[PDB]
Amino acid sequence: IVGGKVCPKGECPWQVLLLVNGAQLCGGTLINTIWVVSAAHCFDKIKNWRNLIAVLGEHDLSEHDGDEQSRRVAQVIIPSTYVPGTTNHDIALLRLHQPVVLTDHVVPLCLPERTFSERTLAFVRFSLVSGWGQLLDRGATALELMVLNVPRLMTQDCLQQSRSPNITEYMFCAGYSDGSKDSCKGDSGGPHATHYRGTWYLTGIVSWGQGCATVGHFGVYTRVSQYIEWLQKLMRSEPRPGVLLRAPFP
Amino acid sequence: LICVNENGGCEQYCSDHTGTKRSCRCHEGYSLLADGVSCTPTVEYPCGKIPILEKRNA
Ligand SMILES: Nc1ccc2[nH]c(-c3cnn(-c4cccc(CNC(=O)Nc5ccccc5)c4)c3O)cc2n1
Ligand SMILES: [Ca+2]
Ligand SMILES: [Cl-]
Ligand SMILES: [Cl-]
Ligand SMILES: [Cl-]
Repeated sequence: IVGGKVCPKGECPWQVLLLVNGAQLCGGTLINTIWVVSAAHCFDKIKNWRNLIAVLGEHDLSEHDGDEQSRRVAQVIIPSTYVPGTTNHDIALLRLHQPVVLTDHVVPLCLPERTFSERTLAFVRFSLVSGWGQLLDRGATALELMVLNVPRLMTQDCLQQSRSPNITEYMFCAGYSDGSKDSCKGDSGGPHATHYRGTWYLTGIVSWGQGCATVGHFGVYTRVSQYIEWLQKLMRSEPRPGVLLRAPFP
Repeated sequence: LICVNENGGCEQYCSDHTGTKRSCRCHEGYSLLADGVSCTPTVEYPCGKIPILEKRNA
């Protein structure tokens, strides 16, 4: 996250840190005790699926304070339509091996109904994006969880205001064009969270692009609303052997 | 009332019905109040709420 602030400990309790071989991989979003939403591309190059770890209740990477909860990732589900090394359909659903325990420091973000998301949430201007990503384009990653308020743009407006990435119906634009504020490398898979009438919902997933906080360009996020039904169906399904699962979309 | 407008007055989720009918609903871990629009938590840790903040104002 570029141009944000530290998320005060416990104020981003749905934030997930994904590790591979103990190294920072990506972000994620807790939506239930055993389910995490991330970005497909995070898993493009995964060699050994058995060493994937999800951490909840994380804040400061430099210390252990006992609020942290680590779980092995049992399943990574990606849509059939996703092509590695690209941006369209950049979403993944992760099943934890064992549920996390809900605490003051570990809480799921609400996955909204599609209608609600499309009719209401989509019109909430500002939403929060978070992670332990790079603090700067070509910079070092954060030790403390960072958060950033970003405004959403209608795709038409985005395209107009921009000056490349093709914006599909499975994406949306959010942020700033002045190169001051963006999500960044290391943040991918993290939440774009939207407040409505006292409650927070998952509306986006930090995808990727070339660089961060590039003048004349906005952040592009996976439009979660397109995936609600897909996610819901999967969550009702029994686990399958083998970590990686490609599931038809729609 | 219609869901597309003002969220049908619903705090959370909204369903249109046959007639001038509307039903509000709530996410798991919430229950609908008798006002037919509001959602209140039924569990300790409902989704999309920040405990340290909820407490901060409790
Ligand atoms: N403004 C922003 C905002 C968020 C951003 N995130 C990134 C970024 C860069 N690399 N990864 C990454 C993370 C974790 C695993 C991986 C492996 N995946 C493949 O290597 N796929 C691949 C497949 C085929 C060909 C090339 C690559 C890649 C990123 O998240 C840039 C960026 N910019
Ligand atoms: Ca820690
Ligand atoms: Cl585990
Ligand atoms: Cl099944
Ligand atoms: Cl496997």
